[PDB]
Amino acid sequence: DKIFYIGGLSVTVEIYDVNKNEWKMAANIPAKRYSDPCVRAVVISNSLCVFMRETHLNERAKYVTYQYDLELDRWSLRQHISERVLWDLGRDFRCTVGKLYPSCLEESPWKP
Amino acid sequence: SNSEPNVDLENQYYNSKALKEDDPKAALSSFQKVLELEGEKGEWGFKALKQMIKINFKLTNFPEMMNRYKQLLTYIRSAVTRNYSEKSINSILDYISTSKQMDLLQEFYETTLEALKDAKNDRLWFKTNTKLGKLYLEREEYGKLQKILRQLHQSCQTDDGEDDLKKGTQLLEIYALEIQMYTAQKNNKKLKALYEQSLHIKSAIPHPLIMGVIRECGGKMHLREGEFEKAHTDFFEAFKNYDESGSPRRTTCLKYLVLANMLMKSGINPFDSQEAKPYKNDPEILAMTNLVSAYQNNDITEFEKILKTNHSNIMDDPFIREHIEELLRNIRTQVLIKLIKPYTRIHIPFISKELNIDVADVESLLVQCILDNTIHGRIDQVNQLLELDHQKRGGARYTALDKWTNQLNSLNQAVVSKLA
Repeated sequence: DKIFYIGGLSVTVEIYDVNKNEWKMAANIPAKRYSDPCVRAVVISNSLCVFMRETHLNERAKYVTYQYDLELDRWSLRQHISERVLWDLGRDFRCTVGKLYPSCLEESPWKP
Repeated sequence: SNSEPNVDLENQYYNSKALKEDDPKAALSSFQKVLELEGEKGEWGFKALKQMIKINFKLTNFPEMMNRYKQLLTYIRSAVTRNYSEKSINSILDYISTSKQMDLLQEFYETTLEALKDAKNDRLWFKTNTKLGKLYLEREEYGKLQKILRQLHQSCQTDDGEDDLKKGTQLLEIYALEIQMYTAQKNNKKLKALYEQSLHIKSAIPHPLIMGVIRECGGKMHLREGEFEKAHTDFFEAFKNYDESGSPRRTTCLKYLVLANMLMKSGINPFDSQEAKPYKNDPEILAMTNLVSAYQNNDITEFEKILKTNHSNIMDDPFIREHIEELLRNIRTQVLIKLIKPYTRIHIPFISKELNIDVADVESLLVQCILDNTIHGRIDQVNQLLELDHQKRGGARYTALDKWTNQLNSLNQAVVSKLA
């Protein structure tokens, strides 16, 4: 019952509640400095989490997702996506949540 | 006329009223027994319920207090007309407000809200919602203020239209709430939209404070845009309403009216009548009185001295700080025009010394005055000189004669050529 507006130009976390009709701050996502994070907020497994990628100068992109708690206002380290399985995505990519069938789909071949 | 209401109900009600100053445990029992006497409804037992709630609030007995307040809310939509019930419930709310249990206060408020929703107590209902909105504004709350405003607007919506024709007072209160809100957020565009909608649909009976607030906002908007007459009229009506009511905003509204009346030029005084022995000698208004006295006397030196002496209450307002430059320009222009009326061909440095300003400012003011056709003269910048066209000839009859001469003589030449 809450809307989580994440990012904007950054790491702005502005939480809105329908029953309360107010905007409030919770915390800032822990991210390395001198970088432009690409935030993606989506519901996973009935739990609020984020999918963000950090890019620096002369550095490679890193993919990592964090587990966020409502009353803790902290993004605990849930899982770090290894580059051996997932490669760079880009800038205009979009994310959404849904159920799929592994058998019908095919694994994407890519060298670690 | 006369009408036998009841004898025994009043007798026991007054007996319990006398008992109220004795031990409350017996007064509550007697009042509850007054409700048992009639059984159906209450009438004098309606007031007995109010007294029971008061005495229970004395000895901290809330559960049955709120149950009996629900009984009174049902009694409002009963043989007791919704006339004195509103005063009774306002008094009950004020008595509850005596303590500091905000949770109990808001439980009481929400039960009242739902009961009044059920009782379709239209007038009473938006009066209560407007009171709640004023309370929220006094605490700078907008989360529930917005919901109250939306509900009131929807109640004012005539399905296709967003407004009724007799709920003009409803929309008046709604727009007063929104005017306070957008004064908090200083949103000029929403302010002008609100003022326009109010001016159009609000036409109805106002409460003096609401009319004063809306006219104050209108004057603010007009003097922000540039209209001096409209801002002066709006401040005039707002200050009249504040005079009637007694709100502390009276002094600020009067200061804004003083600023507005000085900006419409044409030599008018805002401290003349209402600012009298009571208000003219007021310490917070004496500075403005002296300012406009200098404005009447066109004393630029004294005006600037008062501006510099009371700057903590003259330009302290950011708006008056913005307008002080224009006011100084206007008063300097008036003094210059008055000084240069009686004669012609006057040097610039003398004018600069008289006006106690720089020579460049004097030249700019002279150029602006000549551009406005107020000065029938021209400037010699090489010698720092202002030469006025005295135009003492007062002729221009020869110009008419010359035009008459040439037009008809050419007319005669054309006629002779055509006729031959």
